Parts: sequence; C-alpha cells; structure tokens
Amino acid sequence: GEEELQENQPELIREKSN
Repeated sequence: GEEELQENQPELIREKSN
C-alpha cells in the first residue's frame, strides 16, 4: 500500500515516462 505511493513520489510518477 504505502509502497505504491513512494514508487510514484512527485517525480517517480512524472519521470515515470521520462
């Protein structure tokens, strides 16, 4: 659960594609 957030921290979610 919480891990799903850190994995998408402001940047991991954007840099997600970049």
